[PDB]
Amino acid sequence: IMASPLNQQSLGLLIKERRKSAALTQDVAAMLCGVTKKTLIRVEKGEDVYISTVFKILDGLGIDIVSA
Amino acid sequence: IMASPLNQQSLGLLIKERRKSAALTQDVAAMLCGVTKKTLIRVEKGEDVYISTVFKILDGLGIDIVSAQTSDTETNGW
Amino acid sequence: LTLEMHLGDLMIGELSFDATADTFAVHYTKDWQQSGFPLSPTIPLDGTGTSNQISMFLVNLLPENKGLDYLIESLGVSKGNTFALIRAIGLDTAGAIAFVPKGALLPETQLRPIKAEEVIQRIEDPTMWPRLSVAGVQPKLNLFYNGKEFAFAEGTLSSTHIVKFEKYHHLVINEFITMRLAKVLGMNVANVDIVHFGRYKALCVERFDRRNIPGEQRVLRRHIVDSCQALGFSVSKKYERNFGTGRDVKDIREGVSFNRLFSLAAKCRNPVAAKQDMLQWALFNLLTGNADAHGKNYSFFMTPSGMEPTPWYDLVSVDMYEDFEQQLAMAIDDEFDPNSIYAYQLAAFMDGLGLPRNLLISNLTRIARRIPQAIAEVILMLPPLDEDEASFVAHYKTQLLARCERYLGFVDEVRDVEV
Amino acid sequence: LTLEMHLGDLMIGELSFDATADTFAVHYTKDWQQSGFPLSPTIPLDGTGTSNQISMFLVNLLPENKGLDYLIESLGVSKGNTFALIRAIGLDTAGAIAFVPKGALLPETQLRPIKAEEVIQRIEDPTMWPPRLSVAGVQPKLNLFYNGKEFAFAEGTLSSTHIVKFEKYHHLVINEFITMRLAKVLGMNVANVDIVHFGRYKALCVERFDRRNIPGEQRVLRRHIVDSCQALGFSVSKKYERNFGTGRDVKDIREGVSFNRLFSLAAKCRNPVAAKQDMLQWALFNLLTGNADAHGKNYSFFMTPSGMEPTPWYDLVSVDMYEDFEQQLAMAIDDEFDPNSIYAYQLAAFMDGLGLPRNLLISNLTRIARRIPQAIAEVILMLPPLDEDEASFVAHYKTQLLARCERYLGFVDEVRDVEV
DNA sequence: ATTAGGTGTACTTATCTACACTTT
DNA sequence: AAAAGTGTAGATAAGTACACCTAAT
Repeated sequence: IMASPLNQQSLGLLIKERRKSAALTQDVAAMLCGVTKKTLIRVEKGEDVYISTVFKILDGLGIDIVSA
Repeated sequence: IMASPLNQQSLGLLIKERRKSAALTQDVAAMLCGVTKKTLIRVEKGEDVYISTVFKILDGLGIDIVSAQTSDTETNGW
Repeated sequence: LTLEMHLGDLMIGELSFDATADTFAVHYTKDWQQSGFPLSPTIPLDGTGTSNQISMFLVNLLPENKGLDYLIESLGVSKGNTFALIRAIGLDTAGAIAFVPKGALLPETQLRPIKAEEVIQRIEDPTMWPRLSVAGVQPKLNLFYNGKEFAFAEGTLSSTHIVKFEKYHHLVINEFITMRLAKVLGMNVANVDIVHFGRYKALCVERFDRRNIPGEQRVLRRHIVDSCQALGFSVSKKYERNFGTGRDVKDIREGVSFNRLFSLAAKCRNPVAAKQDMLQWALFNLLTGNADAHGKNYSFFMTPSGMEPTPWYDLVSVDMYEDFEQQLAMAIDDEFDPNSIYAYQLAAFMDGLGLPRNLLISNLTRIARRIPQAIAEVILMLPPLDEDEASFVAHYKTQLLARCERYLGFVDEVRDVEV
Repeated sequence: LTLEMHLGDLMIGELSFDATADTFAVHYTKDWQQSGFPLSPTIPLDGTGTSNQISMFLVNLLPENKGLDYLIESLGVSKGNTFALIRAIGLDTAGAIAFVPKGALLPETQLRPIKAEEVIQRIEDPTMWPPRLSVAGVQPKLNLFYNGKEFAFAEGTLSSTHIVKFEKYHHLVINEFITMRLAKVLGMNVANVDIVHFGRYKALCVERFDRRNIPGEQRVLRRHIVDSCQALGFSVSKKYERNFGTGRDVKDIREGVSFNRLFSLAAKCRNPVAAKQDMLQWALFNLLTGNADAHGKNYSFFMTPSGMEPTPWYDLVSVDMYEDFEQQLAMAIDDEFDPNSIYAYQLAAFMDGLGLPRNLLISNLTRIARRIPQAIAEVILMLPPLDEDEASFVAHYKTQLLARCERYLGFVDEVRDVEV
């Protein structure tokens, strides 16, 4: 639902949805993606983070992005 | 010319190619997107940068990226 | 020489067997090649699945017990002919794929209801109705379940439940308690209930690769593969030590290990969701005393987007039975003895999986603490109990808490252990 | 009351005009509404384009000169009826869209070749064969079909692939040829232009990029285009930034197309960064070449489903050559319309106004002004034989060209340090 | 009580504005 | 004689981690 062209905030909101869709708390979700919980919160809130941090979570949750 | 999924490196290479596709130099692309030339070099090489920085260039160059749907399990499973 | 592959009532491809070259070939229809998913990760859609991988995958669908010998003897074929065995069991197998010989179906379809009188006579004398240590044994049957009467499903309709009987003491009670505990703990696990036949008790397990559509005659299947078929392993590799417990063979592990199990996360839809499910599966089996957890006890749904872990099934505490050899079928840091597991084994284990130790402690501590209040809950989910059975659960209860308190003691040391 | 909208040989929609309410309505077919692109950004595919915006878009396709008065006299209609005027020119307009009354086509199609003598009589006697005080623009011209050898007028689905322009005013042809070629030599994106000779009289043949001649048979493929006016949803009257006049009472009224308003369209372009650069170079080129007549209808965009893209430049002329006209920039730089009053401050506050880094301006400005001196020499050789006055004209042209470059090149380095 | 959240030092790291250089 | 890509260096300043600190329902 709501689909998206992707921006920084919706991407963060997308991660929260995939995380919640998988029934995962932020602390366990953070550890498997190789980041701190606070950093994962920053990502979900769309707060500025390193591109590498986002890719760790992207690769981790098995979510793929492509150029339209 | 072919990237099915995007990763950190291919993304950088994607930016560099569209920049070249518009016959646009690295100095002008950086300024118009509101970043330094050095950073755009870093972006194109896929070295880690701030997500906002990637987005500055992204919206600027008019390239859109989207996830894949589904409806996971293609509205299926039995 | 050619068997068609059917998904439900639909034909998704063809399984070819060349008798002369003793070879298997699986090629798929074109519509399925783009939009579909392969039998297993090792039998791709382009038809590049190796004959060996196909063969092992088919063999992985057959029974390992006397039922195997009952099937080959009923048809009167050799152990070495798999082709005849598959085509026979083709309509109903694990997963959503039914293997159909070309142009042959009853169907018709209908049903065969069951009476309590025929099962009790089929309970008491195993000879009439076709020793060192442990695998199984155990009795079981696959059946159709409407909520009231059990029946044999025929044709396109298939059994939606597996009813399991206890020849050995309190096997039904053991698995029911443990399976229920997982569900009560919030784990993802197939739904199980106890059912009564005469004086004898049975365990009715709901199949998640089958879904009964109410209101008419059909049974909808969802495809699944075990960890063996996924890793492309022979049926022999179900245990991490693929030969035996022997001291000369103790050092041979070609089978499925935890590192090999977790490696499948990458192919799953959500690698992170699986890896916790993987570890919870490990940690749960440690706390409940399940040493029999092996490759065919963990399975994945097959979809075009990727694999997904199934709900857990066949969760049993073997520590209850001391007439059996109990060693972890999947080791923890090269230590197979459940009683020799300490902070170090766990620390080096997670390190082996390349996962943070703080995560084990989190999951281990959370589950082990919630068990004491959760075990009491399961006891209430039990039907009427006799004195001997009440004594069993008492022993069950006691040593359950013993595993928890034992692990809960040294768990704090895992963080600081230097390997 | 209803004109069908045709793209090439295909029908993409319907233009409805209600006579009573004096109103326009544009609705689209279902296949096109999903898969296509609108006439303009202000006339969306769902058919929600307001009647007023539609009217202005059509008016923006009509001539502003005596050709208008010749057209209305030929049809014998009122100035206030646009529908009849569009319906007359409906088959051939700017862009790939031809507006066709239902069930009416010539085609037939063929061609009508031309002899040089009938063109010269239309050059030599504008009164028999078609007082301005002080103005800027516009030239006489005709639209024609070009096969590479002989010229003809294309009829029906066949259309003019080139614009042939005639010189009433001194050396206009030489002016635009030099300037259009100079831009191309500098590597800018600009339409291909050639000189053609009629008798003793010379004309400028410009290649249409919204039209493509397919060789080998009879067809012409069109690619749709819109002006910056049609894109901004501005009236034809707003083509100049000051939409009324130079009057001191009106000096402070700018409702028209500005540079900041032009650059705002970059977001709508397929490649905003690539667009903004073409725009700024267009400004910087027009400053260095002395083009003060560059306005809203002189800058256009291709229309595609993915977005707009800037067209190659066209109609580049240096008006600073002609002092018989009062010249103010049709698009201001930091609220300064005078070309001679432009200094480091105006440019700095201009880029600041565009919210763009100043270092970007100096790069383009510096590079172009230095590459010009060597570039002018190149273009001069691409000319045919010239008489004495024309060589003196071009000699004058060249000298002050370098003077503008050298002039700008003086204070440009100070642009960085100016505090607004 | 378990979850989403906020810290707070301290580690490591990018963006900025030039000048300088390795390549046509 | 460029002219694009690519550097470097100091002041800025921002995100990440870590054991664990702590409110938020």
